[PDB]
Amino acid sequence: EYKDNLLGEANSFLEVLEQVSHLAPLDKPVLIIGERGTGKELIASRLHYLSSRWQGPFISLNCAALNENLLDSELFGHEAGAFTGAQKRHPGRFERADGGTLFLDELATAPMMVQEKLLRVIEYGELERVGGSQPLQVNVRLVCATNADLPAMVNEGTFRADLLDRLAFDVVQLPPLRERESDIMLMAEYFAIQMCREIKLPLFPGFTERARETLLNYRWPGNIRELKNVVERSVYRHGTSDYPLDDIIIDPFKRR
Amino acid sequence: MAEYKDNLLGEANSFLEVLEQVSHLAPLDKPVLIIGERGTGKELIASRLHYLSSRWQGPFISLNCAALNENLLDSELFGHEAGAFTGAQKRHPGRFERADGGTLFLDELATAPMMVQEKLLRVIEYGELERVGGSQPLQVNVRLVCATNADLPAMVNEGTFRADLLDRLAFDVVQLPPLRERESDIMLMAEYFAIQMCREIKLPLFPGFTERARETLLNYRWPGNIRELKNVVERSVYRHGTSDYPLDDIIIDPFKRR
Amino acid sequence: MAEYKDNLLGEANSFLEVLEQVSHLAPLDKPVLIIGERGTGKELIASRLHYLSSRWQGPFISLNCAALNENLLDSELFGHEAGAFTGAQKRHPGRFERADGGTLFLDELATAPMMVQEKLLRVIEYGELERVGGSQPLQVNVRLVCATNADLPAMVNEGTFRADLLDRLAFDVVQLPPLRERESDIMLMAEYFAIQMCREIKLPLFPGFTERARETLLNYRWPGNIRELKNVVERSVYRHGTSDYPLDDIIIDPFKRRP
Amino acid sequence: EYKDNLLGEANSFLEVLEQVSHLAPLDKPVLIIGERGTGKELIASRLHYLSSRWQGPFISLNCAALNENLLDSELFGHEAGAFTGAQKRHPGRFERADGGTLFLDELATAPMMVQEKLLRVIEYGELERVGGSQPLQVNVRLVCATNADLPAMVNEGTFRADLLDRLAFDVVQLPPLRERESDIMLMAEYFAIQMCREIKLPLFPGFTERARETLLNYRWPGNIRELKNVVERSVYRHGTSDYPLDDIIIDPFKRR
Amino acid sequence: MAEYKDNLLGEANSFLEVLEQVSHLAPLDKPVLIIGERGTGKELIASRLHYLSSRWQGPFISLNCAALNENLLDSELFGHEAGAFTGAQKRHPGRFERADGGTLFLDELATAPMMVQEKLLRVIEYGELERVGGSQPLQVNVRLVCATNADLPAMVNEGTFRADLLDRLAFDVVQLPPLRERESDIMLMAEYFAIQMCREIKLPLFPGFTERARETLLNYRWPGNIRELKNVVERSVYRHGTSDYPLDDIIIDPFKRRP
Amino acid sequence: MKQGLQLRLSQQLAMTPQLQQAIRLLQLSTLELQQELQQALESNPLLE
Amino acid sequence: ELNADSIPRLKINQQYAAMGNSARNDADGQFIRSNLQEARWLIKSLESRNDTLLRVSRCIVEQQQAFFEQGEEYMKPMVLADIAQAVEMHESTIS
Ligand SMILES: Nc1ncnc2c1ncn2[C@@H]1O[C@H](COP(=O)(O)OP(=O)(O)O)[C@@H](O)[C@H]1O
Ligand SMILES: Nc1ncnc2c1ncn2[C@@H]1O[C@H](COP(=O)(O)OP(=O)(O)O)[C@@H](O)[C@H]1O
Ligand SMILES: Nc1ncnc2c1ncn2[C@@H]1O[C@H](COP(=O)(O)OP(=O)(O)O)[C@@H](O)[C@H]1O
Ligand SMILES: Nc1ncnc2c1ncn2[C@@H]1O[C@H](COP(=O)(O)OP(=O)(O)O)[C@@H](O)[C@H]1O
Ligand SMILES: [Mg+2]
Ligand SMILES: [Mg+2]
Ligand SMILES: [Mg+2]
Ligand SMILES: [Mg+2]
Repeated sequence: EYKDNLLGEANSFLEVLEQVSHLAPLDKPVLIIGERGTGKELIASRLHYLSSRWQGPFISLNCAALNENLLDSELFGHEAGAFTGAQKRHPGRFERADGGTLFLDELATAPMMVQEKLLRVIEYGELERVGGSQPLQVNVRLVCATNADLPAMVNEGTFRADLLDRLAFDVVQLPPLRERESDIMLMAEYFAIQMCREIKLPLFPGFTERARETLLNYRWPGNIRELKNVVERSVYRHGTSDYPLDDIIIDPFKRR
Repeated sequence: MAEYKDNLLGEANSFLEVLEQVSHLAPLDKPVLIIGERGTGKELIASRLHYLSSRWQGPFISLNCAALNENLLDSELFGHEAGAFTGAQKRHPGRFERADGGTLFLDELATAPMMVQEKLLRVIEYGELERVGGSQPLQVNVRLVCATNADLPAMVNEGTFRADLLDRLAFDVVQLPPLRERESDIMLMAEYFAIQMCREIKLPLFPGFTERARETLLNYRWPGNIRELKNVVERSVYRHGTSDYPLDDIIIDPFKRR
Repeated sequence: MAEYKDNLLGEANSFLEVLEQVSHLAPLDKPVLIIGERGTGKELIASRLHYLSSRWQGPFISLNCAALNENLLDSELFGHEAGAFTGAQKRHPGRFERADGGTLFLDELATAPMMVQEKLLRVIEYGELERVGGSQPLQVNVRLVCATNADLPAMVNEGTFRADLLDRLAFDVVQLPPLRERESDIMLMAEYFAIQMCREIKLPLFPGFTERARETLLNYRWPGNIRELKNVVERSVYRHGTSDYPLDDIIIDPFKRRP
Repeated sequence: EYKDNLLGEANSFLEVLEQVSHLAPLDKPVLIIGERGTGKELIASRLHYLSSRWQGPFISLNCAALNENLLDSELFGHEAGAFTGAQKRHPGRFERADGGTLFLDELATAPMMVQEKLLRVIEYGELERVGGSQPLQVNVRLVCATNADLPAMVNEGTFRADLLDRLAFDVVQLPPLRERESDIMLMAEYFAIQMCREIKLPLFPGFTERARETLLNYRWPGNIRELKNVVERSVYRHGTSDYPLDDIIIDPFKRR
Repeated sequence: MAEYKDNLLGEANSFLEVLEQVSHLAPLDKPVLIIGERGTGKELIASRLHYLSSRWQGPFISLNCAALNENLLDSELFGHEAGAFTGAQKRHPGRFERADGGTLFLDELATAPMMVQEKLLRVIEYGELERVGGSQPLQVNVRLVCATNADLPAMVNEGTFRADLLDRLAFDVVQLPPLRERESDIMLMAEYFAIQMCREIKLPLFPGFTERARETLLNYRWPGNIRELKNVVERSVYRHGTSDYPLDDIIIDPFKRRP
Repeated sequence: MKQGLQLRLSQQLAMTPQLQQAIRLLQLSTLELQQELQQALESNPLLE
Repeated sequence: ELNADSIPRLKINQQYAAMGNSARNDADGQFIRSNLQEARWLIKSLESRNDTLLRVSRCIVEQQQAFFEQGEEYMKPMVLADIAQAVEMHESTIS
């Protein structure tokens, strides 16, 4: 299940995990909310780990990253569409994800036409394919993920309010890890052990009171990886298992 | 494990420390960042790092993070399968796909566009990707590294740089010692430049450097000198053009009519 | 690698020293920058350098900066493979690729785009093929030449040009002598222009210039230098008509509301 | 009668319905100004049903989302070589608009040139061509829907004054969401019943005094969407007919 | 050359004399300019003029300076040849090319870009032009029609308009009579609007307008001269409901609440 | 949109192939076309 | 004007046309329908060819009018692409 890797921020994070697990048997579309650079993929990990999803193939797409003028047509079915003769071409991930999990990542930065097409696909069921003249709704688990406040975008008109409200029935948020400092020491120890294993170090030398105080003082806007990234960088820089670490540098730009 | 060593010419008691740190970092395959200015230069530092890793056997392709075709950027990174698009009949391997098991140096990431930033996004963490022709995605291990000359923290503060991408990348940052900060191997670098240039000009021999010229160089601010110092050396040599008389005067800036 | 004497010769000791430096740099392969006014013969200097270059058979590329379409300007700069984009069928040879092993004298280098500036900097930085759709880079042993009629340090101070690019641009600066710096060569150029005009217009001979004409030439400042001289002489010849008597006055302003 | 969904029990709602029924036979342009949601599109659809041409389709679907060029292109469709070279010839919104009535949602956001073109089409009766080399004539009714003060823009001169005058053959003001007082409970009961039908719950567990008090204190800025969305969210949260409804879910964006 | 009275009304005012004068100009094919505020039947006047000539058999078209896409407007004026732009499926005939030998109406001349002004003045009744991507020029015949609600002499003095364009245009100026001052024709126009409404409303009969409505209309400034008049007539007819007795109320401001 | 001449995008196939009947029609055969028509009319009993 | 006498003309068998629906045999009806479809396609192709030939002739006469006025001695040069431009079909159809 690989859930123990995430290890949760706290029992409150474990409570959200329990709620998500209760929701896992449901294959209805879902909305994922979480801070940028905060383990949002691991949220999709449990949804994929759902037993119904465990049977099918999980497909997750970065909506912001996925962008091309032809790709606008490529996302469309065309499973029989042959304008250049390539009928066998499929909707892509849209066709591939059939029978398994589907996930839209960074959906905020997407063309509005693509959003409407997905919203149209979401509304009712697939029919009247572009080439096949008969699209078919596939019982494939799907969910959406975003970071910013799309409500502000819709207020500015950037967010499709129809899809947003439509997806506003299965929204789950990820609280900032900066709030949960308890698991911070645990995750830091896990990262230290993993680095010691990777760099063939004798063991993790551990932290210090100065190091713990600095970790507390750090704002840590990125926590899932950026905190771990700083941990790994400090482990590499230290190169000394003689003593536990007491000086951790976060801002690489900070000379000396 | 072998090292061609290229051309170091660095003994500033801090360039050596930076090189040692890189050597410690050389085994690492995580994404890297370089604070390399023009007057800092040192694009070859990335090449030295690439040669250092065992991926020296692998492809050492460096990505020119600018001058990218806006129309075909997606295919540029990814490439196309045999079906490809209407325009293409064959299979486009793709530059990112062309790199595998080796170093990928993003050169002047600052010049990249916001759309380019989005394209690079999720191309690092995910690794798996499909060709323009479309196929099952595949992730290929390859060393990651990038460089720029400005303060990307400001660009993030400016918001121009995609902060998520920069934060995700750059497991470590390389800071180039300033040429003003160096201030030690000036004479040695000048001698090396003269030795290299004499053959190019088929010159008789090095006339040597006078104390007045050395004092001028010391007083010279020389804010940018990574290649500017060598270029000024070449210009002064061409101006003097006399192997008989030792060098004493150098054109400080090709701006004053004098 | 030839003599190829050029009649457009600057009769000035400053121009003589400029020619000497140009000859010294003619064997040199490092790119250099030419400084001078507009219409100041900079194209002639570039042609002289190209002829005097060791690569006599080497290509001479015009390298007009502002000529870029900017819609696909880099493609022209970078060339392409056969089919590199939609509707492509032949391997497009890049401007540098077309001029590979030759010489490119960046024309209108002052007027260029920032994206053009970045592309040029990338090309200068140990240039490789990297063609559109290209699967492998290359190298080109083509020298580079730079020229503009603007204060490049001032432009950089304005941020108009990349500081590295300018640093990557020139190993030396070729400052053209000012027309005001030039002196007394005006008579020779005027005589040459008179001969050319007499030949072209099928006139009998050169009537010549009077002392009033010489004094006016002394007083007149030609902002366009030779081009200014060429135009003023052309106007004076056209208005001269008959060659019965030598010229004494020349039309100072080709655009003057007077009369 | 299409079940009279979202019936306005308010006396002003009945008066507006009577006026519309009087106006529904009239085949003249109509403009609507009101609050967010409020089923204004539903009112237009009911009037279209109230119209004699019940058979005739009413595409409507003119929310202000596309860019200035994009919105006109949607209005003007696409053609061969259109938009300085277009691959596909799109019939566009205008083609679907011909015949039955159409509704213009948030019509104020459009450029004044588009407004002039639309008014001329209304004035001339001949459809405007994207290509422009072929004549076009269309006969259909139209419905206008904005939210701001058209006279304010006219004083500002933003909108075409003649277009505003011709369009406002009969303005349709709307009462506020805060204007309605007693219909809140009726709409809540209707939503609970419709959800129990949809969510297959045995019955609506009923509300409590805390729920009624919160609803009374609720701003409910969204006249239609906010109430329905909040009801759906609360029903999904509870999912049981055993306990009468007492907990209130206010902010979908709420955290912790 | 038929009568085609169509929408001919309001002859009590000097608009009848204006039409009589315009009748002479109808055979003319020189530049035509119309003056008058919005809602003054200016399009109706232009249509009457175009239909007046038997050249109404020729292609009579109208155009207003609505920018839409500026490039698109430029192409429509010029005419896109096949393949001129990327993706151009076929040659797009120009808007001017669509109507040759027939009248052309130009509107929103005040709301015309200065660049658009220059583009139009390029063929300032020159009669010949070139298409977008056109190999050779083409010459066509059409009588242009101009109209605006703004003071062109003022904008020219302001410099907003193109003075050369103003000279090239407006061989004749048609000033719209003030319908706000056309009180006598107001009653006849009201009668015509009532007749049209009875044709449309399909009620039993028109009850009448009494005199309070007429007095209110006299008090009304009627900013919309001909357009708002009919609209207010329709609105008042609708609000009156029953037609048992002549209606005396006036539907002045629909923006204002009915009560 | 905008006016431009970028050279990289997707497209479709050219004119659909195998129009043998149209190809024969385009070529002019004069009396040979008449003879072919006579043969076809012999084949087709519903033509006169 | 094309030679009307030389212009081919085909007629549909009205008696055969009036016997398709009345047929009680599926095979006979299918054969009649196939023959009718083939005849309609052939007639459409012939009419299209005649119309294209007439249009090409009109375009050429427009071009030839300049040539005829200029005479044989001063005949203007003509290109296949130039004529294909005067028409809407591909130059292959013109050839
Ligand atoms: N506790 C953990 N165990 C394993 N992997 C983790 C843990 N926390 C973070 N990660 C990894 O760090 C990466 C950071 O991803 P992130 O940037 O948070 O995703 P997103 O941008 O969607 O929020 C994730 O891909 C995840 O695999
Ligand atoms: N140890 C060295 N030996 C020889 N040359 C060096 C050494 N270090 C730096 N340089 C010179 O400094 C210059 C810096 O150029 P480059 O690194 O390309 O600039 P940038 O990285 O700012 O684009 C190089 O051309 C290189 O020749
Ligand atoms: N030394 C010279 N003697 C005579 N004529 C000259 C000389 N130098 C330049 N000219 C003339 O002056 C003109 C200057 O044009 P150009 O070379 O374009 O100057 P720039 O490149 O500075 O604008 C040339 O066309 C050339 O004919
Ligand atoms: N003399 C007339 N008789 C009948 N109808 C008229 C007369 N003059 C103007 N009209 C009508 O008044 C309407 C409003 O005119 P107007 O808004 O000025 O049109 P435009 O603004 O397009 O010129 C026109 O549609 C025209 O048909
Ligand atoms: Mg993420
Ligand atoms: Mg470099
Ligand atoms: Mg020049
Ligand atoms: Mg008008």
